[PDB]
Amino acid sequence: NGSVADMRRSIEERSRTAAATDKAVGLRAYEGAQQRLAQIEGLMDEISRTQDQKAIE
Amino acid sequence: AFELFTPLFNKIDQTTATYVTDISSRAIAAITPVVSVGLTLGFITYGWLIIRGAVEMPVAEFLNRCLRIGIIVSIALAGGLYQGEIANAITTVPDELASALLGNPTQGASAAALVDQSAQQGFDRASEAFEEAGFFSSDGLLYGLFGIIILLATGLLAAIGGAFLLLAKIALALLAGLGPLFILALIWQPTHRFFDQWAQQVLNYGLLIVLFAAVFGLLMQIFGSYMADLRFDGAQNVAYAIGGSVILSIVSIVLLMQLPSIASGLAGGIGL
Amino acid sequence: AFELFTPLFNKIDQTTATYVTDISSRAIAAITPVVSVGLTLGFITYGWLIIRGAVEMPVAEFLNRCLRIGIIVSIALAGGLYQGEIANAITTVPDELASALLGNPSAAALVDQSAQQGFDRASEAFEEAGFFSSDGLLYGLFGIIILLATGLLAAIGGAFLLLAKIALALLAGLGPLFILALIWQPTHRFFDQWAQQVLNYGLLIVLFAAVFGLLMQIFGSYMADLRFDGAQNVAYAIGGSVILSIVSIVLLMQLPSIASGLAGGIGL
Amino acid sequence: AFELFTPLFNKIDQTTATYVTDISSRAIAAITPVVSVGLTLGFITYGWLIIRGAVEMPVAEFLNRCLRIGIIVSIALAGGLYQGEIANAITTVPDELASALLGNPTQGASAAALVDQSAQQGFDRASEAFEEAGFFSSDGLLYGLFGIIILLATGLLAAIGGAFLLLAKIALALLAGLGPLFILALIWQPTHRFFDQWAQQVLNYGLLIVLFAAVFGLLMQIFGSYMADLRFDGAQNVAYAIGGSVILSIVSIVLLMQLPSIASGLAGGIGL
Amino acid sequence: AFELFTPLFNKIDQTTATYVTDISSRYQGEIANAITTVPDELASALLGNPTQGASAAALVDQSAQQGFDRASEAFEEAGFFSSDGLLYGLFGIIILLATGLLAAIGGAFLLLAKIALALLAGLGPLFILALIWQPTHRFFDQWAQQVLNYGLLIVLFAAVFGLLMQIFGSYMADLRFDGAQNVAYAIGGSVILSIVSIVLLMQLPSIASGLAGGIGL
Amino acid sequence: AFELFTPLFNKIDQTTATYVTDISSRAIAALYQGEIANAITTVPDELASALLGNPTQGASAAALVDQSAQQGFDRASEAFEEAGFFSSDGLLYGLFGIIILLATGLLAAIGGAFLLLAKIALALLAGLGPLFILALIWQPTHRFFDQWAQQVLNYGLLIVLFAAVFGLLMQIFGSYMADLRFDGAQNVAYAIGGSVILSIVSIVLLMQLPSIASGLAGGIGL
Repeated sequence: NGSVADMRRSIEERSRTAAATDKAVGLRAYEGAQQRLAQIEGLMDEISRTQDQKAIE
Repeated sequence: AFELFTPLFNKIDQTTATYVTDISSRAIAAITPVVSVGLTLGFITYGWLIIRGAVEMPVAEFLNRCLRIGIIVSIALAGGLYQGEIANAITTVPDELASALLGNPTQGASAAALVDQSAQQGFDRASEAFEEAGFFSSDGLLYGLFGIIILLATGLLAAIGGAFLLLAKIALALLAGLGPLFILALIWQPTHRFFDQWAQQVLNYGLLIVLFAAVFGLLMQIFGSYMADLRFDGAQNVAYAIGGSVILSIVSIVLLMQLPSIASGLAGGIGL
Repeated sequence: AFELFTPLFNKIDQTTATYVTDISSRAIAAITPVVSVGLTLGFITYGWLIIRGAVEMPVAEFLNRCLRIGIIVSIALAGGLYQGEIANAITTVPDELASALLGNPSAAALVDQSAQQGFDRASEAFEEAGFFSSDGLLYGLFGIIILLATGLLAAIGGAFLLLAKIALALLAGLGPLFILALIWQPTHRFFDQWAQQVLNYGLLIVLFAAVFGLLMQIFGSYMADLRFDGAQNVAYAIGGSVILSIVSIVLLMQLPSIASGLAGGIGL
Repeated sequence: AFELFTPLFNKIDQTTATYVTDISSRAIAAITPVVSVGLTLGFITYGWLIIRGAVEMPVAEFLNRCLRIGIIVSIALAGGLYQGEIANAITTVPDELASALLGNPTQGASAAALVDQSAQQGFDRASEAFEEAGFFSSDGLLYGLFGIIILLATGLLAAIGGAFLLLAKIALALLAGLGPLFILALIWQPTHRFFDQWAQQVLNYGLLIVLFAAVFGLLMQIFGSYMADLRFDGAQNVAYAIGGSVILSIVSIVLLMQLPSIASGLAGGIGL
Repeated sequence: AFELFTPLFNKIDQTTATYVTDISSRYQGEIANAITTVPDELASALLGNPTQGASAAALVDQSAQQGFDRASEAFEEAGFFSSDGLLYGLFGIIILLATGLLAAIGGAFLLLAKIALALLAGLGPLFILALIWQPTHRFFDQWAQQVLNYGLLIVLFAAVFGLLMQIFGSYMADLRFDGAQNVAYAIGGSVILSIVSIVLLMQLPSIASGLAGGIGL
Repeated sequence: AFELFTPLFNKIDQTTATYVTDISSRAIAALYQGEIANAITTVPDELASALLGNPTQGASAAALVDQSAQQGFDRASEAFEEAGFFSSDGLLYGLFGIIILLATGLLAAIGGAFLLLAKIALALLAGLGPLFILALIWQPTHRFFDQWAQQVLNYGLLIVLFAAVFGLLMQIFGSYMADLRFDGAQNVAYAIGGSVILSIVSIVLLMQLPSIASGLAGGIGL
C-alpha cells in the first residue's frame, strides 16, 4: 500500500533485514550449540562416578 | 544540473570573438589613422591637380564624388565598432527566444540555458528510469530500455537545435569578420557581385538564427515541461508517457529540419 | 484519458494568436484611420495639382489609377479582419479531417485515438514483460518496437500538419503587406511569390489531412485488433505493424515534394 | 493463413474507387448531356454568324477547327468510362506478376500475394527465433535479438516496395480521374502546357509502376527463397544466415531507392 | 563457407541474359565484357598485393565471411555465459550489422551498375539508329551520357570498394576475443571502418554522374 | 593504444602514391611527389593549433582523432567492465557502453572519411593536372581547365574546413569523454546525454560543411 516509492523503501528494508536476521539467528544458535556440547561433556563426567544401578539407569 | 548548451555557446562565442572579431577590430584600428591622413592628403592633392591642369568639374562632380567616397569609407570604418555588433547578435538570440512567442514572464534567461534546463528534465527522467532498472536486478532492463529511449530522444532534439544555433553563430562571426573585404567590393563594378553574395549569405544566416531561436525555444520548452511532468508512479501509463516523449521529439526534429530550407529560400527570394 | 494533441494545438494556437495575429491586428487598426484620411486628402490634393500643373488625363488616367490604388488598399486593410481568417484556418482542419474521407460522422483527435490503440498494445507487451521476470525482455523489445512504430508514424504526420498550420498562419498574417504589392509594378513579384507559397501550403494541408487520416485510421484499426493471445502469431502481428508504419511513413514523405511541385506547376 | 496484402490492396482499391474514380465518373455523367447539346448549339450558332458577318474561312478552317475540338472533347468525355481503366490497372498488376518472369506456371492469383508470401517466410523465421528464445528462459534473448533483426529486415524491404507500388497506383488513379480536364487543355493553345505536364506525370508514374513491379518482384522472390531456406539447426551458421538476410534486405532497399529517380529522369528525358 | 554475392550475381546475370540480352539478340560479347570488367578491375587495380584470380563477388564474400565469423565467435561467447552473456550478443549484432551494411551498399551499387549497363547495351541499337535523322540525335546523346555514367560508376565502385572491403576484411580477420585485445577498441575500429567506407561509397555515385555530365556529349 | 586512423591514412597514402602519383611522374618523365607531400602535410598543420588553440607540440590529424576516439572507447570499455562485474543487472552498463562506442565511432568516422575523401580527390586531381594544364593551349578545351580548377578549389576548401572544424570538435569531445567517470558522484544520465549531444552536434555541423565548400567553389567564378 502507499506510493511506489514507499513500496521500494519497504522492499529494500525487508531484503536487508532478512539477510541480517538470517546471519544473527545462525550466530546465536551456534553459541547455543557450543554450550550444548559443554553440557553433554558434563553428563559424561557424571557417568564416570556412577555407583549403583539405579543411578546409571 | 544539465548544462551543455551554455558552455558550448560560450566556447564558440569566445573562439569567434578572439579570432574573427578581434582580428578585424585590431586590423581596422591599426589602419584607421594612416588611411584617414592618406585620404585627406590625397583629396587635397587631387583638388590642386584638377584646379591646375587636370580635367575637372570643379563644384558638382568633384565635391559629389568626394562625398560619396567619404561616406562609404566612414561607414566601412564604422566596422571598427565590432564588439557592438557581436554583442548585438549574442543578445538578439535570447531576447527573441525568451518571451516573443512563449508568452511567459522571463527572468532574463538565454538560449543555451533554456536548452540545458529542458534537456536536464529529460535526462532526469532517464536517470529515474535507470534507478528503477537498478532496483529490479533482473526484470529491470526494461527500465534500462525506457531510459535509453528517453535519453536518445532528449539528446537528439537538443543536439539538432543547438547545432544549428552554433552553425548560425559561427557563420555570422565569419561573415562579420570578412565584411570589410566585401564592403570594399562596391568600389569597382566587377566586384559588385561579391558584395551581393556576401549580403545574401548574411541574410540567410540571420533568418536562420531568428527562426531557430524562436521555434527551438518554443519546442524545447514544451518538451521540457512534458518531461518534467513524467513520473514512473502507479498512476501514469508508461507506454503513453514514453510514446508522448518520442512523438514530441520527432515532431520537433522534423519541424526544425524544414527550417534551413525555409531560411535559404527566403534569402534567395529577396533579390540582392 | 490520453490528451496530448488537443493541449498542444491549443497552446500553439494561443502563441500564434498573441504573437502573429493580434500584433498584425493592432498595427492595422492603429494605421487604418490615419492612412484613410491621408489617402483621401492626397487624392484631393493630387487631383487639384494635376489639373493645375503636370499633365494628366483626368477622365481616364486619374480615375482609373486612383481606383486601382483604392481597391488594392481596401483589400490590404481588410486583412485587419485577421481573427476571421485564423478561425477559418482553425475550422478548416477539423471539418475536413472529421468526415471528408473517413465516412464516419477535431483533427487533434483521430491521431490521438490511433496512437492510443498502438500504445495500448505496447503497454500490454510491457505488462507481459513484467509477468515473466526473466525471459520477459523479449516482450519488452516487442513493446519498444510497437511504441517506436506508432510514435514515429504519428509524429511525422502531426508535425507536417503543424508545419502547414504555422506556415498558413504566418502567411495570412503577412498578407496585407503583399496584397499592397499589387499597387506598384516592380513589387508584383512579391505578391506572386506569396501566392505561390500560400498555394503550396494549402495543397500540403489538404494532402496531409486526407492521406494521413486514411493511413492513421488503417493503422489504428490494425493495432486495435492486435492481441498477445495464444491464437495470434506474434511475429506476424509485429511485422504487420512495422510494415504499415513504414509504408505510411514513406508515402507521407513523398507528399511535400508533390505539394511543392504542383504549386510550382501552376504558373502564378 | 497469412493474409495481409490482399485485404490492404482491396481496402485501398475500394477507397480510390469511391473517392477518385466514382466522383470523376459522376462528374462526367453530370456534364455529358448538357455539354453535348451546348457544344452542338454553339457550333450551329457560330456557323451561322461566320457565314453572316464574322470573319470566316468557310470550308477549310471551320471544318478543321471544329473537327479538332470535337475529337478532343470526344476523347475527354469518353474518359467518363473510368471503371474500365481502374479495373485495367488492378488487373495489369496480377497478370504481369503472375507468370511474365516467374517461368514456373501459376494457375491463377494476384500480385501483392507474392510480397505476402515472401514476408511470411521471413516472419516465420523470426517466429522460430522467438520460439527458441522462449525455450531458453535466460540465455535466450540472443534469439530474441535475432528475431528482431529478421523481422525488421523483412518488414523494411516489404514496406519500402509495397509503399512505392501504392504510391504509383494512387497517383495513376488520380491522374486517370482528372484526365478529361487536361484532355480539354488540348483545345486551348494557352492551356496546352497543362496537358503536357499531365502526360509527363502519367508517363512518370507508369514507368514507376513498371520498374517496381518487375524489380521488386524479382528481389522479393529472391529474399523469400533465401529466408525459406533458413534454419536454426546445428548445421547452419547463425551469423552467416542473419548476415545474408540483412545484406539481401539492404541491397534490395537501396536498389529500390534508386528506381524512382530513374523513372522521373526518363519521364523528363522524353520531351512531352 | 559464406557464399552470398556469387549466387546473387549469377542469378541477376542469368536473369539479365535470358531477358534483355537474349531478346535483343533474337550482344553476348559486350555482356561478358561488363561481367569481366568488374572482376579484372576489382582484383588488382588498387589492392597492390597480387591476387591469383577471383571475382568481385568473391572478394566481397571473403571479407564479409571474416566479419560474420567474428560475429559467430561473439555469439558463441554469449552462449558460454548463460546470463551475463547478452553483452557478447550485442557485440555480435554490432559486428554483423557493420559488415552487412558495408557489403550490402557496395554490392548493391555494383548490381545497379551491371543491370543498367546490360539494359543500355540491349537497347543500344535503337539509339545507334537514332543517328540517322537529325531530330533524333539527342536520343543518342542521352544514351551515350548514361552509358558513360554507369561505366564510370562501375569503375569507381570496383576499385574503391575492392580496396575498402579488403582493408575491412583484414582488420576483422585479425580481431580476437582473447585476453589481450581491448573489446571496445576492436568493435570501435570495426564500426569506424564500416561507416568510413559506406559514407565514402555514398559520395561516389554523385561523382560519377557529375563527370558524365561534365563531359559534353 | 588505439591506433586506427594513422594506419588507415598511411595505407591510403601508399596506395595513392604507388598508383596515382608514381604513374603520373613516370609518364611525364618518360614534380608530383612534392605536391603530394604538401597535400598530405596540409592537414596536420591546420589541425594541430590553427583553431585548436591548445598548443599541441606536434602530431597529425590521424593522431588527434585517434587520441579522442581512444578516450571515448576507454569510457566504453569501463562501462563494459562494470557490466561484467554485475553478472545480471549489468546489461544496462553494456547498453551504456554501446551508446558511448557508437557515438564516438560515428563522429570520428564522419570526419575521418571526409578527410580521406579530400586527400584522395586532391591526389587524383594533382596526378591528372598536366592533362588539364595543357588544355589551355586550345580555346575549345579551356573549359576542361576551368572545371579542373573549380574542383581543385572545392576539395582544398573542403580539406581546410574539415581540418579546422573537425579538430576543434573532436578535441572538445575527447576532453569531455576524458572527464567521464562511473563513480558515485557523477550522474550517468547526464554524462551519456552530454556524450550523445556532443556527438550529434558535431556530426550535423560536419554534414553542412561539404555543401558550403562546393557552394564557395561555385561562387568563385572560375
